[PDB]
Amino acid sequence: GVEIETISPGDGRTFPKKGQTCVVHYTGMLQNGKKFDSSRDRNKPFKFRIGKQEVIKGFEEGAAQMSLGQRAKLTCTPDVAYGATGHPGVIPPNATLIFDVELLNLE
Amino acid sequence: IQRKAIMHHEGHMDDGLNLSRSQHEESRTARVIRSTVFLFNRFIRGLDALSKKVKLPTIDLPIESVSLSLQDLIGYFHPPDEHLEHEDKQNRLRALKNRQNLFQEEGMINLVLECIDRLHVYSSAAHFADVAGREAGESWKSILNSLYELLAALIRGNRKNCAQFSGSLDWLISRLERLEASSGILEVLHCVLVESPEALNIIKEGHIKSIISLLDKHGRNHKVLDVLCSLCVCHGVAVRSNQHLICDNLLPGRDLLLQTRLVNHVSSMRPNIFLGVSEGSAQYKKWYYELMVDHTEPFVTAEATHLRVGWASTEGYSPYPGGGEEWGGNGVGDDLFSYGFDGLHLWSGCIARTVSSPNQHLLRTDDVISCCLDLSAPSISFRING
Amino acid sequence: LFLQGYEKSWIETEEHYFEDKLIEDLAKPGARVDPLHQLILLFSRTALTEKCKLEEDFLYMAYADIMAKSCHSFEEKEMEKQKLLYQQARLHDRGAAEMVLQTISASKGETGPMVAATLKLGIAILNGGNSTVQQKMLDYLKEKKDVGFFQSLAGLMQSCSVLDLNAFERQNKAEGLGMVTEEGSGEKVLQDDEFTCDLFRFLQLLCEGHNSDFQNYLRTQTGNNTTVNIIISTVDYLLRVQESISDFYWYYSGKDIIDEQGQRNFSKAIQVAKQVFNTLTEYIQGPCTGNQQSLAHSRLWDAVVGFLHVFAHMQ
Amino acid sequence: DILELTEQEELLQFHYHTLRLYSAVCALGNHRVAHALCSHVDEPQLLYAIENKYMPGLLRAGYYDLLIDIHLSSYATARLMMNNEFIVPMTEETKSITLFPDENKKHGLPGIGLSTSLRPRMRFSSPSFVSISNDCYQYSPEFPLDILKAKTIQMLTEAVKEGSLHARDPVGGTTEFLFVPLIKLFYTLLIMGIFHNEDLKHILQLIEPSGLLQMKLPEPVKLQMCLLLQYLCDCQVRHRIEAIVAFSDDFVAKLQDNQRFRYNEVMQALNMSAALTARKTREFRSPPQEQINMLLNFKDDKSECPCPEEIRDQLLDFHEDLMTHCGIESLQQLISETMVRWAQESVIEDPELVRAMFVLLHRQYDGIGGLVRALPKTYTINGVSVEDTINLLASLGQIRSLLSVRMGKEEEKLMIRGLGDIMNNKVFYQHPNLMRALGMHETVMEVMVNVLGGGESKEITFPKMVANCCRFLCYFCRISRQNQKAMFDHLSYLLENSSVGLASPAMRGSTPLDVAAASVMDNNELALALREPDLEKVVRYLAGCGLQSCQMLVSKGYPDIGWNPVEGERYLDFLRFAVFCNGESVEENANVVVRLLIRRPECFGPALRGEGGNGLLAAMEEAIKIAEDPSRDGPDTIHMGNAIMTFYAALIDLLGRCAPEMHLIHAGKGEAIRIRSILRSLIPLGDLVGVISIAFQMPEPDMSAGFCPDHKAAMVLFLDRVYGIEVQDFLLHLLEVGFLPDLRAAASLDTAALSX
Repeated sequence: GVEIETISPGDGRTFPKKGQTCVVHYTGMLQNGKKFDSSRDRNKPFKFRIGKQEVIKGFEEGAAQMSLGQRAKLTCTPDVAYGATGHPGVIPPNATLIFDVELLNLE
Repeated sequence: IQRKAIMHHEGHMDDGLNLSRSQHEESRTARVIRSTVFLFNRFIRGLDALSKKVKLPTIDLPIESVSLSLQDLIGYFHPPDEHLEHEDKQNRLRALKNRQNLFQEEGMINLVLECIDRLHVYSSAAHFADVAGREAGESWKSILNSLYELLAALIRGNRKNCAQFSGSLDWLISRLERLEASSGILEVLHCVLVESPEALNIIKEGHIKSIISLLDKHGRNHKVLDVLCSLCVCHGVAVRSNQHLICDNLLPGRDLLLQTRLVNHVSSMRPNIFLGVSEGSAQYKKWYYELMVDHTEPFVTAEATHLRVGWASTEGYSPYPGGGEEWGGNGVGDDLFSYGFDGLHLWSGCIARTVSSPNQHLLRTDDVISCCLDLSAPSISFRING
Repeated sequence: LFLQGYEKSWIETEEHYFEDKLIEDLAKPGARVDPLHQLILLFSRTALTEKCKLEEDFLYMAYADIMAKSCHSFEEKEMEKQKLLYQQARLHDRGAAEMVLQTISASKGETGPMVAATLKLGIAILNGGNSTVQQKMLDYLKEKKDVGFFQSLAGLMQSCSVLDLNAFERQNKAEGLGMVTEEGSGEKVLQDDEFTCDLFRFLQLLCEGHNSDFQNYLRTQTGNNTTVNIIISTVDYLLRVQESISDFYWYYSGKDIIDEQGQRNFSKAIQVAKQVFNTLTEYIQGPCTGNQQSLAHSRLWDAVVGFLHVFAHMQ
Repeated sequence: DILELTEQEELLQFHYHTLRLYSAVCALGNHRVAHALCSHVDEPQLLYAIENKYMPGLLRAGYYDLLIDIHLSSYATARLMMNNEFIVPMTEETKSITLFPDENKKHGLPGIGLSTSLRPRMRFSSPSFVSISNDCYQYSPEFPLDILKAKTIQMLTEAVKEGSLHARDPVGGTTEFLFVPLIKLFYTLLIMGIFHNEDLKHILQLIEPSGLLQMKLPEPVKLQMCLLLQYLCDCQVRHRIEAIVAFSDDFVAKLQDNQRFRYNEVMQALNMSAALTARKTREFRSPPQEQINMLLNFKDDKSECPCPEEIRDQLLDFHEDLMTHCGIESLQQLISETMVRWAQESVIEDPELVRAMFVLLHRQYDGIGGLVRALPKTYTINGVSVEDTINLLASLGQIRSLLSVRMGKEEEKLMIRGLGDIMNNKVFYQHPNLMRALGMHETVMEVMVNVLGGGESKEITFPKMVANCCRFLCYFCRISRQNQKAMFDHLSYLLENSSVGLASPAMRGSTPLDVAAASVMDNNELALALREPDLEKVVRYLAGCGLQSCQMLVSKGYPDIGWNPVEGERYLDFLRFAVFCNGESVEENANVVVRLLIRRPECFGPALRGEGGNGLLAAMEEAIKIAEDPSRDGPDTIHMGNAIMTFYAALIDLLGRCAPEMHLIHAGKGEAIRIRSILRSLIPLGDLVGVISIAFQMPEPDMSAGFCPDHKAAMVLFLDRVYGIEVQDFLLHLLEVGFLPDLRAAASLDTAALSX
C-alpha cells in the first residue's frame, strides 16, 4: 500500500537488501501537513536494519525500494503503518502518513 | 455507644453534671444553621409541591427571601482579605474553618445538593416562568448561581468536607453540561480536586472524556486547563492513569489545543513590470522570461528551502497584491492572486497539485525554467529545461 | 569503623564558639527592621499559623539554641551582671519574649525537641530576676487572652517524667544477661529529666523576685473563661515524683549496696524534686495568701509526709 | 506569529495554561508522555523560544519549564535524591585527593577537582516514532546538552550585562521574567552533572569577582541564588568527605599493621604473668567497634593509647587541616556577607526566601554541622565491587521514584521487580550497614504505609504489594543484629494494623505481624525492651478474634463457628515469639502475658474456657469430627477442624513456653510458683493426658490438614514445663497410654514414609 513519489534522483544503482543497515534523514508529517516527527531537528540521522522488523512496514517496504542519495515522499496506509489503534498520544486511529525520506548512506 | 437519659426517682450517684458554655461564634452558627435549614426545607416543599404535578398555587415560594439568605450566607464564608494583619487573618481563618465544620456536621451540603437537583429539572428562565411565575422564572438563574457559589465556599478550604462529599462527583461532572451553570460546577470541582487526593481516586475515563468534550464544546476556557492540571498531580504526587488519559484523549487529534510550528522566513522579488489587458490599448497579451539558479541547498537549517517562481496578480489596478498578509511563510501560489511552480507541484491558493514531467525533480542548481504567459484564451505555462 | 569512631568522638567535641559574634553582627542595621528582628518575626508567624501539630522546624531548633547560648571583686561581678542584661535586651526587645510564649502555646502539650529547645531559650532570656521580661510576658498574655498557653503548660507538666522501677530492674537484668550498650536518655528509666528541670526552672523564673501579679495569674487567669491552676499541677507532679522516689527506695531495702545506676538514677530524681521544691518556694515566697491557701488545700501534705518517711530511713 | 500574542491577552493566557498542562502531564518521572510531548511541541522550537528576546514573558517561562520537565527533570531529581549519601570506593584514583589544597595560601574552588563518588549514571533514549515496539523508553528523551550549556552561558552573560545598566525593557517584560527561568535552567544544568572544571571556572567568575550577587535582584531571583549557593556548599562538603576517606585509607593502612606488629611482639615476648591476660583480652574480646573506640582517643594529655605514637601526630595534623579547611579559625566569607546584607538592605516578604537565607547563614557559621550530619551517611566498600552497588543504587532510586507516585498496577509491578533486584544483589549481604545508612527499611515501610492506608476493615487492596515489602523487611531484619533493633522502632506502628493479611493461607510468610515476630525474634535485649504499650493491644486483638469469626469466611461459606481460629493463632504465635527466647522464658513478659490473659478470659477458646464447653478433650475430638465431616467446611479450603486444633495447640504451646522456668528460680521464688499454680488451675492434667493419647493413624499417602503430629508436641512441652515428670507411676502410665501406640505407629515403616 505504501507508494513512493521521487523528489531528487539517487542514481538508482544501490538498493537496500536483506542483511544491511540504512542511514536515512526523514521529516515525517500527518496527512493534513501537521508535522509529527522529524530526524533533522535532533541533527542525528536514523539508522535501521532492513528486514529485522524494527520500524513500521510502511517505512521499511518503502525504503527497500529507494536508492542512495534519493529523496522520496513515501505515502503510507493506516493498516500498514499503525492500524485502527494508531500511536497512543500522537497518531490518531485510521490516519495516513507522509514521510520525506532521504537516503544518506547504505551499509 | 449511646446511653439514654431516663428521668427517674433513684438515679445513679455518678452523674456529675458540669456546665460548659459555648462561644458566641458557636451559638450564632447553630442559630443560623436552624434558620437556614428551616428556610431551605420551606423552599424545598414549596418547589416540590409545584414540580410533582399540577397543584393549586397556594404554596410558599420565598424567592426573594431565599435570595437574600443566600447572598448573606455567601458573604458569611468570605475568605479574609490578603491586605490584613497576619494574626487577624489567622483568626478569621480559624473562625471560618470552625463555621465550615459546624455546617458540614449537619449535612446541609447534601441539602443544597438536593436544592440544585430539584432546580436543575428545568431548562431555562422561560421554562421556569410559565410554571412557577415570572419572578421565580427570572430569578431561577441567580438562585442557581448563588447556590453553586455557596457550595464552593463551603468546600473552599476544608480537607474534610471535600473528601466527605467526593462521592457526589459522579453527579457534578454529569450536570457539567448544563451550559447555564458550567462555570459554577467547574469551580466547585476544581476546589474539591485541589484539596483532597481521595477525590482523584474515583475519577474515571468517562469524567475526563466529559471534561475534554466540555472544552471542545464551550470553546477555549483557561479553567478547564487548570482542572486538567490539578487532575495530574494533587499534592506532590502524580497519578499515571489520569496523566495517560489526558495525553491520549486531549492531544492526539491536534484540533485542540492551539498547535505550533517553526517555519522559515520567505520573501519575494519582482521587477517593475505591470500587465493590464482590456479593450483598447493592449500589449500583445504575450510574455515570456527565463530563470536559472547558481547554488541551492535543500535543507539549510531544518526544513526544505522554499523556492518557487510564477506570476502574481494584483488587487484592482494597484500594487500590494492580496495574499499572506506579510512576513510569513507564504510565497507565490499561497493565495488566489498568484500562480507559481517549484519543480514538483503547481501551487494556487496554498494548495499544491503534482504534475507529470520528464525527470520531474526539485529545482537543483543549474536548472533553467521558462515561464510563458498568454492572457486571453490560454493561461500561464512553465517549461522546465525546455 | 575508623571513620565511624572519628565522627563519633573526634569532631563534635565542642570545637567552636560563634554564638555571640553571630548574634552581634546579626543586629547591626548598617543600612526599617533588623535581620534578627526579621528572623524573630518569621519564627513568630510560623508559630502563629494555625495547624494541628508543631512540626520539627530544624531551622527553629538550630537557631533557638544559638540565641540561647548567646546569653551568658565587686566590679567583676557587676560588669558581667550588666552585660547579661545587655545581652538579654539584645533580643527580648525584638520579640523573643512573645515568640517563646507563642512557640510554647503552639504545642498544646506535646513533649518534643521544639518545646525542649524553646524552654532553654526562655531560661536564657529570663536568667536572673528579669522583671522587665516578666512584665512583658504578663502584659502579652493579659492582652491576648489565650488559654492555649496555660493548658499547654498543664499538658506538658502532666507528662514530664517519673522514675519507673520496672524498666530499671529490666535494664539491670538485661545488663546481667549481656553487655548491652547503655541507653542515652537516662537508661530509659527517666525520660528527659533535663527537660523537666528546664520546664520547672522556667516556671520558677516566671515568678522569681516577688512578682505578685504573675504569682496570682498562675493561679487564676483573670480575664479568660477556662482558667487552669498551675500550682495544683506542680503539686500533682511533686506527689508523683515523691511516690516514685518512695518506690525506688523500697526497692533498695535490705541490700546495703548502691551501684552506679542506683546512684545516677537516684541523683537525677533528687535534682528534679529539688527543682520542683524551689519552684513551689518561688510560688509562695511573696506573702501571697492565694497561693498559701492553694497549697494548704491540696495534696502537698501527702508528698511531704512521704518525703519525711523516705528521709528518716535514707539518712 | 508567536510574538503577536503580546497584545492578545486571551490567547496568551490560554497558551500559557496549555504549556503548564504540557508540563503537568509529564511532571514526574513519566516518560511515555514526554516522548509524545517532545514531538507535540518540537525539538528546536524550545531552543528558539528560550533564545528569543521578544517573548511575552509568560510563554518564555512556560517554555523554559517545559524544557526542564521533559528531559532534565527526571535525571535532576534522581541525582538530587542521592545528594546526601556519600558512597566512595577505594580506587587508586580515589587515593589522589588526599591533599585537598588548603595550605600555601589557597583554598581551591567549589566544585573543582575530582569526585570519585558513586552517582547515578545518566542515559537518554532517542525519540523515534517510526520505530515499532520501542524497547522500554525507560529514562528520558535525548536532548543535545553541549549546545544547551553554551547557550545558557551566553544568555547568562548577556543577562548580567543587561541588568548591570538597569534598562526599562528586560527580556520578557519585567526583570524576574528575564532572570528566574534562566537561572533555574542554569541551576538544574549544574545539578545534572555538566559544566566540567573549565566551564565551572567561568561560571564562577560570573558571580565571584571581588557581578551577580551585588546587583539589585528581586525576591524570586535571590530565592534561586540561595539554592545555587546551597549546591556550592554541598559540593564542598562532598569534597571534604572524600578527602577524609582518602586520608583515612593511609591512616588505617599504617594503624592496622602496627597493631598486628605490636600483637606479634607481645605474643613472642610472652613473659606470662597475671597482667598479660588483661592486656591480651582486647584482641579476642572487645569487638572492633569498641576496639577502635579505645585505641583512638587522644584529646586529653594521655590515655591508654598503644605504642604507635607516630600516627597520633599525623592524625593531629589532618585534624588541624580539616579545621582550617572549615570555617573554624573564601565561600563562607561572601555568603555570610550577602545573607546579612540583603536583610539589612530591605525587609523581606515571602518567608521561604528568608528561611533559605538563614539556613544558608547558619550552615556557613556552624561548618562542622554538615560533617557531623553527613559522616554517618558516608560509606566505602572497595575498588572491585562497583557495578553491583551501582545497580543496587539504581534499583533503590527507582524504588524511591515509585514511592513518589500513587500506587497502581504497573507501579506495583515495578516496585516488586525492584525489590527482587535489591534482594538478589550481593551487596545486600556483604554490607548490611550500607542498607541501614541508606534507609532502605524506612523507604520500604513508607511505601507499605501508603498501601495499608485508605481503610482499616473495608479494603486490603494490592495484597502482593503489601506482601513483597513485608518479606523484604523480614530478610533485612534477619540478616543482621542491628537491623532488628532498627525495625523494633517501627514495630509499634505495624501492630496497630497487624490485622491485615490474616484469615487467608496465601501469605504464611509476608505479613506485618510476621515481620514484628521476625524483628522481636531471638534477641533477649529486644525481648526485654518490648515493654507493655502493645501487649495489651495484642491481647485485645486476640479476645476480639476469639469472640468474632471472620466475615470473609462466612462469605466464602464456612459454617460460621462462634469464634475465629486463624487470627487468634497468629496472635498466639507472635506472643510465643515475644515470651520465649533462646530456650529460656522471659520472666517479665511471661508474667504480664499471664496477667493480661487472665484479665481478659475471652482470649482462651470458648470450648476450654467459659460456662459452656468442658475442655480440651471434647474440643479436640469435636475438631477431629469436623475435619472428617466435610459438611462443616468450605464446599485448599480452610479446614475448620484443623484450624481449631492448631489454635488450641498454639495456645497450649504459648502457656507452656510461658511457664516460669525449669525450677531454677522457681525453687526459691514465690511469683513463679504462683504463675505455675495459675497455669495448673487453668489447664487440667487429665485433659492433657487424654489429648496426648489419641493415637493418630499412619497412612498411597493422605492429607496432613488434620490432627498433625506436631499438635502433640505442644501438649508434651506443656506437661514437661508446667508439671514435669517426677513420679514413677505417672511416667509409666503416660508411656502406656500416650506413647506406646504412637511409637508403634512410627516404628511400623518400611518404605511408605510420607510424614517425617
